[PDB]
Amino acid sequence: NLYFQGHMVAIPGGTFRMGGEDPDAFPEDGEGPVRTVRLSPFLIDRYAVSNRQFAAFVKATGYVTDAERYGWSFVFHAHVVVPEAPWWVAVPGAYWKAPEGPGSSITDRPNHPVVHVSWNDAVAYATWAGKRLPTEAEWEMAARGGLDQARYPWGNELTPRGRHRCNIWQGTFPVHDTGEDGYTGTAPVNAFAPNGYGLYNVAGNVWEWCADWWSADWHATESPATRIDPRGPETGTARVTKGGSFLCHESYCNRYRVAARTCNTPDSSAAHTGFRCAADP
Ligand SMILES: [Ca+2]
Ligand SMILES: [Ca+2]
Repeated sequence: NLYFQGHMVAIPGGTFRMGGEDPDAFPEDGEGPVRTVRLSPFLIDRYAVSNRQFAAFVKATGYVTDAERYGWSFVFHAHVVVPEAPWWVAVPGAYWKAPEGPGSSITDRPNHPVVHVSWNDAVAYATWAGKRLPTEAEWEMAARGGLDQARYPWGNELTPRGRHRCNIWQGTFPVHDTGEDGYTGTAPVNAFAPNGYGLYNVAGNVWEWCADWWSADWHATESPATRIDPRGPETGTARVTKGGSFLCHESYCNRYRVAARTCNTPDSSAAHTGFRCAADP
């Protein structure tokens, strides 16, 4: 049975339907096919890793993030470019402690998700914590919270009863975020309601690094490797991220549905991407 341990939830072994058939999904994202996947029991963080947690890691180890080694990271234009996504600016000195670059800080965001962390940085933290990154299937089973093929962690309605359940964009992207959900940037890792397994902000807030190499179609075939504790392709060039972010909106990406997925190279980082850890029982 489901139980809690520290700030993690112990998800029992089980079977669920992964993926989606949203009619507007981008073919290259490989959200389909919908497929039945059986997982062994695992533990997963109920919260994405926070600024204060990452700061404790850096204080204990002296870890220097990829964004600090490169000297820049990606910041959203409005908080002071990639041709296909011109709202993303490469900002020298943007990093986890200064998420909008020079002049910014995290003093007023101690319990927000840490951002500007690459996949390498996430793995470094997880390893120091005695943990690991979730597989994409573990992430999605946990984020679905026991519901079968719902659009979002809590069901099919984005705002049940008109109440916000996650931190995404409202308004007109990218020129005006109305902040109707309470936040025009990240929110605390423990904001909004939990899902059915106790996880917070699986949808929205920040994209979350997973263990798997990205593919659009490795998982399309039916086989034990793709359906029983699937770990993704053996190689790749980008790692999977899940969940969507405070910037996501139906008018451009529509990537805050639980089946959604994207990827980034493992040394890359951005103001809307963090991670949560997992562990084996
Ligand atoms: Ca928001
Ligand atoms: Ca998320």
